Amino acid sequence: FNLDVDSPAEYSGPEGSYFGFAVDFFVPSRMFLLVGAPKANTTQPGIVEGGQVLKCDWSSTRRCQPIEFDATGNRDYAKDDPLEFKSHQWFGASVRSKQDKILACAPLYHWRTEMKQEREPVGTCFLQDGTKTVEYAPCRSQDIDADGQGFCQGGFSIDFTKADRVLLGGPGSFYWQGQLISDQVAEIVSKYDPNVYSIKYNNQLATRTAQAIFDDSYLGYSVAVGDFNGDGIDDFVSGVPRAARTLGMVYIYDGKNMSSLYNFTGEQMAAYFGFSVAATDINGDDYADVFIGAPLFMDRGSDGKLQEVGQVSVSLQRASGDFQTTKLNGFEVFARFGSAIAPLGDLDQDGFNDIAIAAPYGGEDKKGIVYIFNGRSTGLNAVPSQILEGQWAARSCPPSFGYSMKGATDIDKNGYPDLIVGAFGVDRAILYRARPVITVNAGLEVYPSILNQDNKTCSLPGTALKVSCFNVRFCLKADGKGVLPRKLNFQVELLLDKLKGAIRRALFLYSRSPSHSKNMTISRGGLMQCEELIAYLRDESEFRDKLTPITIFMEYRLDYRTAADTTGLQPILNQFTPANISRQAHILL
Amino acid sequence: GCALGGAETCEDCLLIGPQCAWCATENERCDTPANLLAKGCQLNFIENPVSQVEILKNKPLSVGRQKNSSDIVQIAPQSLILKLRPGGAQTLQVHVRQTEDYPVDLYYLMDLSASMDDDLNTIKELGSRLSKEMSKLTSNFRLGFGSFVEKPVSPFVKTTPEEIANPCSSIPYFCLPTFGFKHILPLTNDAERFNEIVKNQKISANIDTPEGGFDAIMQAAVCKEKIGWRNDSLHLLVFVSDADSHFGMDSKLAGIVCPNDGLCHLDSKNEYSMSTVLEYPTIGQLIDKLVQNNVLLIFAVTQEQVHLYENYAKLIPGATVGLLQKDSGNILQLIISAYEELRSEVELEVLGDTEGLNLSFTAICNNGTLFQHQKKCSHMKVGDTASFSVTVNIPHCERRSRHIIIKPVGLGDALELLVSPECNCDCQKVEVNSSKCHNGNGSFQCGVCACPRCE
Amino acid sequence: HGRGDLGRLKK
Ligand SMILES: *[C@@H]1O[C@H](CO)[C@@H](O[C@@H]2O[C@H](CO)[C@@H](O[C@@H]3O[C@H](CO[C@H]4O[C@H](CO)[C@@H](O)[C@H](O[C@H]5O[C@H](CO)[C@@H](O)[C@H](O)[C@@H]5O)[C@@H]4O)[C@@H](O)[C@H](O[C@H]4O[C@H](CO)[C@@H](O)[C@H](O)[C@@H]4O)[C@@H]3O)[C@H](O)[C@H]2NC(C)=O)[C@H](O)[C@H]1NC(C)=O
Ligand SMILES: *[C@@H]1O[C@H](CO)[C@@H](O[C@@H]2O[C@H](CO)[C@@H](O[C@@H]3O[C@H](CO)[C@@H](O)[C@H](O)[C@@H]3O)[C@H](O)[C@H]2NC(C)=O)[C@H](O)[C@H]1NC(C)=O
Ligand SMILES: *[C@@H]1O[C@H](CO)[C@@H](O[C@@H]2O[C@H](CO)[C@@H](O)[C@H](O)[C@H]2NC(C)=O)[C@H](O)[C@H]1NC(C)=O
Ligand SMILES: *[C@@H]1O[C@H](CO)[C@@H](O[C@@H]2O[C@H](CO)[C@@H](O)[C@H](O)[C@H]2NC(C)=O)[C@H](O)[C@H]1NC(C)=O
Ligand SMILES: *[C@@H]1O[C@H](CO)[C@@H](O)[C@H](O)[C@H]1NC(C)=O
Ligand SMILES: *[C@@H]1O[C@H](CO)[C@@H](O)[C@H](O)[C@H]1NC(C)=O
Ligand SMILES: *[C@@H]1O[C@H](CO)[C@@H](O)[C@H](O)[C@H]1NC(C)=O
Ligand SMILES: *[C@@H]1O[C@H](CO)[C@@H](O)[C@H](O)[C@H]1NC(C)=O
Ligand SMILES: *[C@@H]1O[C@H](CO)[C@@H](O)[C@H](O)[C@H]1NC(C)=O
Ligand SMILES: [Ca+2]
Ligand SMILES: [Ca+2]
Ligand SMILES: [Ca+2]
Ligand SMILES: [Ca+2]
Ligand SMILES: [Ca+2]
Ligand SMILES: [Ca+2]
Ligand SMILES: [Mg+2]
Repeated sequence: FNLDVDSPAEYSGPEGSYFGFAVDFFVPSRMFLLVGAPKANTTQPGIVEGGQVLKCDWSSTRRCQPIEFDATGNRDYAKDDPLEFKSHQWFGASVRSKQDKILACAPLYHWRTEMKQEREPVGTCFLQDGTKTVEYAPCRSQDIDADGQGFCQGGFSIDFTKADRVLLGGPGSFYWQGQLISDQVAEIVSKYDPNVYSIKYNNQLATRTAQAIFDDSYLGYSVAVGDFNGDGIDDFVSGVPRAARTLGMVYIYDGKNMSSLYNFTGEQMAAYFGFSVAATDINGDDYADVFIGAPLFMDRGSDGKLQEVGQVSVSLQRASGDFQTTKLNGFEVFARFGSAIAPLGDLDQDGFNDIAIAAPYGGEDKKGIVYIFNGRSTGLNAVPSQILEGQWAARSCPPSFGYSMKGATDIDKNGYPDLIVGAFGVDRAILYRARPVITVNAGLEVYPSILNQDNKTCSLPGTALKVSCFNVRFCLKADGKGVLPRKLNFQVELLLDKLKGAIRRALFLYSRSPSHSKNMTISRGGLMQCEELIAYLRDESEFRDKLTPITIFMEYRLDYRTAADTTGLQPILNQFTPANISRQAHILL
Repeated sequence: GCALGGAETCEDCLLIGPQCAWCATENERCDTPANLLAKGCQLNFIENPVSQVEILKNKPLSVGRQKNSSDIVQIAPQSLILKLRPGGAQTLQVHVRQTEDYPVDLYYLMDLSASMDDDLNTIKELGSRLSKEMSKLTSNFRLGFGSFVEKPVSPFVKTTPEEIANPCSSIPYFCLPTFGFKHILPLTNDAERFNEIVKNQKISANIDTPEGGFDAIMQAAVCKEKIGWRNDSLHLLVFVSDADSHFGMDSKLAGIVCPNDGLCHLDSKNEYSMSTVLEYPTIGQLIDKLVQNNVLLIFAVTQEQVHLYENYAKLIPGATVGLLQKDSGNILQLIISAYEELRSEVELEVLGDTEGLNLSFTAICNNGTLFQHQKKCSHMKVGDTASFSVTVNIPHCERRSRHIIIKPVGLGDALELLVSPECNCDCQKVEVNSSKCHNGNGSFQCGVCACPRCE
Repeated sequence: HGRGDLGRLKK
């Protein structure tokens, strides 16, 4: 709810280059945005639309700069016999970064067999650590053709573990059974040899070829990491969307020996259960939870008709090994809710991690929608706390706002994690920054709350006639986490006998008026600021309503303009918290 | 009850319940009518906007083979206005009957993958054989032809020069280069023309076993003028394949990430021109278009695919599955069986603005027995009538009316439904500054003064 | 009946 939508950062690339098909962060003491543009033309000799990954600077000016992973054209196997085909290889179709490492891949990279003259899409990746850049093509082996790893398209999906191991997905291996390949980043760079096109890594973990019944399953279509057997080692989660006769499945493998741990299964044919997966602890128990997207899921309405709205399953990992699974349905028809699922970290810093789910083809004019969901003790809050809208109309591809996104990185040192959203159909990427969250404890006391009309204590200035009076005291205290100012300026309103066109039975002593405005400067972290005030009852003869309770209403708001930071990022009040409170007083009978 | 509401406005009285009534007299005024007349209310002043139906066009169901097509009536009634009080439901009695003799359109959509070579030799004279049998069951039978293989892109297809020119160059065997979907023959009465088209077909090939049928199905359903679907006739789309199907985002492997638009993309050559541009359609997209174009989908698939396509068919209204032999020897019997199957099945479908609306169905099939939560009838002799009780309810008072269509699946005849909400009173049609409320200190409406007058 | 679209012809 605290994402800044007024002035988000808009990055753009060459038109038709699908700038924003894949996004991530880069944190080496400077900060950067990583954007994939798999259809981007490069200066590589003879290579048309090889694709590139751009490093965009967030600081000051908005400049994306291409990262040179590979400047060379097609290597030759022999004289007049090209070894590879880098044209239209979709390099930058998937980008993943960890500290000083940047991993980008080309899923549609094809290469020549070293036996005969073929053109097999084994896929290839480039890994860049600081200065050294190496190639990584684990499917480019002696196991050729569709029966082997020839059509693997390695790097279709990728991820890092917490112990610097790479997880790579290849949906085409073994007649499209798919495959997960995992290598330690140290062996990838160390065993790298530019004269060897099929490099053997000693510590490699890989799924093996299975029976023919498992063909056309697309394992490795999407990937995610997290611990699921409590041994500290990130385990491998992967969507297998065509498995179980297009019911779709999700496989979990142990991250030490590639042994099978757990399975999830779709509940509808061709819903593409497993299109996207994510793993993050959503209920603050330090047990990673599984999020599985099924964008083509059809739900029945009150009218009984099917409608394609998409579905995400939320599976909470119990200590008992099981999963407590719930399901979250999309909101718009054909919007394909659940196409992308991004863990946000603790977006609002309330102690529970949050997550974003996109419907890239929703909203007016198919401009894309992103939904923000907050975690809590009982799991994920099913109702979104913020709706992110695409602003850019379509010309041929739809905009696909939300088709890729990345969160969980505090790029502005504001104490809150921010969010990148890609929209490749309009060649754009957008950075949404999280606003600081102010928790306010407001108070309102009315004493005495039972009013004797016959008492008349407080004298009123100018008349000898005394009136029945009581005290109205309102308190204000605030604090927040991260970077927010110290001094918070509040504007507070009080209205007596609020639910009264009808006559006001209670007025403030000094103003003789039912309404009172007051500016209140409070300090974050600091003690509670109060102001007491005297109100009085009208004379008994002035009104016929004695039964109805006189409600004292207190409303407060903040100066967002003045609380802003040097970057213009204005704080926001915490949600669930009332920007007003009410207390009622009664007249004696 | 209807009391304790608030008795503020007659309009708000109707909101708390469909059984509630208001007495707009100065003679908790909101209460049930049985109570109101006895409490001391008047006959002409009790305002009850009760839910009701108004039959507009209710022609009796025609039966017994009619030569004049415009006299054919297969659903009754045909036009209705449904005035619904919010909360007060209403049950519609819909009757459906199939006519003996009725035009049938058949579009033969065949997989032309390398596994389908032996099938082709047997279908060389399917046309004359199919139209000969169908001539008995209907007087207007029309057949058309289309073929498919796969999106001609990597990785679904090998992309070396030799493999592109001949994708069976590895066997070595002669096949045509892979193509997405070709619409060869527009629906015609000439069955002999269909035969000749088959003998000229040539087999393709590709790599992966599932194929790009859904691309073809979508195009066949949507392209009405090109394919030649008659307006008031059964639209039969026979899908012949021995393989699974690609759907949706399978094309991401090929770098195709723009969703299917469900539009017609048949060029000057009647070929699908977006085969390499758009994604495979989704089941939800196919359902949407098949229903809109009233196309009944028949899955003639081999044993290994039967169970898979059965599950698909359960999501697609009007869809059925026939067990095709390895050499397609039984395609005649499958088509006839399927036709006769739809010829006895009656499914209701509810189209239009039905979102946020409560709908329930009970089916009165065969002997008279009632099926709860069902809008489908089976085992019916052609001529037998199927009656359905469609219960419609508006949950909350709406602003504008709803256009709804109830129709049998596959048949052209339909039941138009104009559902208009009634949430307002007659009394609110209000005297501003009336002399009834102390020299015009307030307005008078619904028996109550809105400034208990300002005296 | 075989592995791939060329299964029958390969056999
Ligand atoms: C989640 O869901 C997935 C998907 O189902 C599950 O993964 C599957 O698990 C099952 C059970 O472990 C696997 O079945 C096993 O398959 C292997 C295959 O071995 C292969 O490689 C051998 C060479 O190393 C090769 O010899 C094998 O060939 C044999 O099989 C073919 C079949 O036609 C036959 O023709 C040959 O002659 C060979 O006989 C094969 O290519 C197999 O080795 C396993 O054998 C076990 O089971 C038998 C049962 O009798 C037993 O005798 C053995 O001693 C051994 O215990 C077993 O059949 C399947 O392959 C997995 N599929 C995938 C895609 O990974 C996963 O388990 C689920 N997880 C959870 C937690 O539920
Ligand atoms: C008649 O009206 C007067 C005026 O409102 C009432 O006097 C009020 O008395 C209360 C209680 O002594 C005072 O409020 C507070 O008391 C609490 C303890 O409950 C104490 O902790 C507070 O910090 C504060 O002292 C209040 O100041 C006082 N009002 C004024 C204007 O001085 C009186 O009680 C009424 N009499 C009857 C019979 O109701
Ligand atoms: C793969 O690694 C896991 C984790 O290291 C192994 O899990 C152990 O399984 C044994 C019984 O098989 C238990 O007694 C241990 O407590 C488990 N350890 C942990 C950390 O969970 C698993 O056995 C390994 N499997 C293979 C085939 O190597
Ligand atoms: C005072 O704050 C309350 C919330 O504490 C406001 O209540 C809102 O009521 C509407 C009714 O349609 C809901 O849709 C909102 O969601 C409520 N707000 C919240 C934050 O939940 C109330 O309107 C406020 N009163 C005034 C006078 O501003
Ligand atoms: C890259 O250059 C080629 C040159 O033929 C052009 O056709 C293509 O459109 C260019 N790509 C982009 C994304 O502009
Ligand atoms: C409170 O201060 C703001 C500016 O800080 C001013 O605009 C406003 O009028 C002040 N409120 C009152 C009641 O004077
Ligand atoms: C009030 O009700 C009585 C019947 O009890 C009827 O005779 C009379 O005409 C009514 N008065 C008005 C003003 O309608
Ligand atoms: C069918 O009958 C109707 C009414 O009986 C008539 O108006 C119509 O002309 C007839 N059909 C044809 C083709 O003449
Ligand atoms: C066919 O029917 C549709 C809908 O019933 C109608 O809009 C269209 O005009 C008709 N066309 C012809 C040629 O009858
Ligand atoms: Ca682990
Ligand atoms: Ca958890
Ligand atoms: Ca949170
Ligand atoms: Ca931030
Ligand atoms: Ca065959
Ligand atoms: Ca295929
Ligand atoms: Mg085939």
